[PDB]
Amino acid sequence: ELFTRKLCSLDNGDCDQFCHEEQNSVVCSCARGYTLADNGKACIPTGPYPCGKQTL
Amino acid sequence: IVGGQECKDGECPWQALLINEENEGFCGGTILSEFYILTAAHCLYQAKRFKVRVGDRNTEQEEGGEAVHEVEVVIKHNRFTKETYDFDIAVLRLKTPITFRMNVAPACLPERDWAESTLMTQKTGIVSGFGRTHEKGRQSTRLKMLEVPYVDRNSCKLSSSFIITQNMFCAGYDTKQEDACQGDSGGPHVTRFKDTYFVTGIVSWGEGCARKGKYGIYTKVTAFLKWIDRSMK
Ligand SMILES: O=C(CN1CCC[C@H](NS(=O)(=O)c2ccc3cc(Cl)ccc3c2)C1=O)N1C[C@@H]2C[C@H](C1)c1cccc(=O)n1C2
Ligand SMILES: [Ca+2]
Ligand code: NA
Repeated sequence: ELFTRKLCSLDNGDCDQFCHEEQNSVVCSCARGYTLADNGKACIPTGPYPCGKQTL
Repeated sequence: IVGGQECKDGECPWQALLINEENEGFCGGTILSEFYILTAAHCLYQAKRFKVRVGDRNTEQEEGGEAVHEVEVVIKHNRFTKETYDFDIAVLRLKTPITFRMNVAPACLPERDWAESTLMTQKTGIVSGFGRTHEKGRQSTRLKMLEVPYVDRNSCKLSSSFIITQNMFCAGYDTKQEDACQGDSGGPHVTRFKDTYFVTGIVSWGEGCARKGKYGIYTKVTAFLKWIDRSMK
């Protein structure tokens, strides 16, 4: 018997990066160097060379 | 790296290379920040005094965005064990800050729980370095990268003559002749998630290179996330 995928288990809870469930809802956070967007899902780089991006 | 592809311009910006007194590459590292490299503990035993090269893609030419940094502090994990390579991890603090540019940038550190459920459950990660292209060959002069499948711990342990501890994981191919190799030690295992690359492992050891029924063994970075953060304070 396999659980139905919901919350953070469903497409990373629609977060760009870190997803945790708190108070029974999805909460998104970002690595250092990013700030959470107004939609509270996307992470925006705050400077020129943010971590984990290829320099293309 | 045995197999895999050459690292193209800007594709592995977080690669670092440890160089000896003779300016030779002997181990890999990962860029964590302006001041900090991640590598393998056992790499420290390989050279008397060493330095850190970044932005390097071709040992024979001058990359241009290439730079050498000196080590101020070496923080070896106090539990590292020569007999098992458990806790094979160290952090380097540089004397001067790294300049981020084309081919020089840090990898992201994930959070532990999210890393375990999301990153570590992807099909594959990428490993890279300037190590041998064959088990008995010379160091590479070109940076290479190789997509390596995650291996389940069962298959991993069964295939292993030695103890795979909780601080390690397996990645690679049962038969396909691609793997990390001597000289890739200390280098990046990163996992892509939604166009962002996170540090997941440190090149540790293997029984040979790309041998049939064997795998590459990596330090599980998720197990040291807290420590790594302590280190940078
Ligand atoms: O096997 C090893 C270390 N080791 C020995 C020689 C072959 C190989 N060198 S390699 O081919 O250059 C090499 C090095 C790193 C690699 C990383 C990846 Cl991802 C894949 C393949 C790799 C191959 C290697 O890693 N250990 C397992 C146990 C406990 C520790 C660590 C230990 C220490 C000393 C001796 C010994 O026998 N053992 C046995
Ligand atoms: Ca070069
Ligand atoms: Na193999």
